[PDB]
Parts: sequence; C-alpha cells; structure tokens
Amino acid sequence: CKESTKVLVKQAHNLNLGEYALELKSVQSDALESLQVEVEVQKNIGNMKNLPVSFSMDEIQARKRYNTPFENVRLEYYLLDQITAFDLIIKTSFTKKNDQGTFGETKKVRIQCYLQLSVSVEDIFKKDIFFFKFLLNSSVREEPVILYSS
Repeated sequence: CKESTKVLVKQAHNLNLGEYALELKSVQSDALESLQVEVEVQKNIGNMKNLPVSFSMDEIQARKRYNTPFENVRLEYYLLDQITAFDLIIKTSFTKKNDQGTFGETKKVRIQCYLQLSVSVEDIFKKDIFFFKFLLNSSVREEPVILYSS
C-alpha cells in the first residue's frame, strides 16, 4: 500500500474515438424545454442511466426527481421541468456490456437549457391584407446569435 500524501495525479486522459460511447446534447427543439441524447451502436448494448445533481432538484422528467434509465437506446429525447435553471448538471453513467464487462460511467456533462434567440411578434391589419412584423433578438445580453434561414 503506497497510499500517502502524494500529489502525483496521474492523468488517464480522455481517449478520442473508434469505440462505442454516448453523448447528450439538446437541439432541434420546439418552444418547450427538453433534452436529447445520441449513442454509437455496437454488438450488445445494455442499461444506461442518468441523474441530476444539486442541492434542490432543478429539472425532472417525473413529478418529483427521476433518473430515467433505459436499455438499448440509440437516439431518443427526454423532457425536463421548471426551476430557476440555466445550465443543469447531468451525471450520465453507461454500463455498456459490449464485452463481458466494459463501462464508461460518471460522465458528468453539464448540459445547457435555454433558448438561444428570442422572438417578438407585431401584427398590422389592413383591409383583408395581413402583414407580420417579427422582432428577433438574442436571449442573453452578452453572446450574439447568427442565422442561416427563417
């Protein structure tokens, strides 16, 4: 037992690719808050859970807080709930079981839950011809937004 006050701190850094894993983003949504996930398929996948982690439960798929484990999921979404939250913390753990035993647990990825742009609508009414006025804006007042199509 070489346990001591040593501050060596060996890395075992994040390897890049060419093996199965799972990632969690939040894109292509409507105007109600949600979250998503995506994974790389393999020979035999297994259970893969998640959790929130704070003093109070920020977002919850159930009535109270939840975990929402699932078995053999490739690309599917998951909803959330309400608090004064901007960026929640999700500790996704994935027992892959591709081999006899293989895991990639405790991937504490802090996902973000906010609308990027902001839209306001003004309607003007002529005699049976109708025009829209669309006042677009950015939600946060530090980072700007770019655009591709509307």
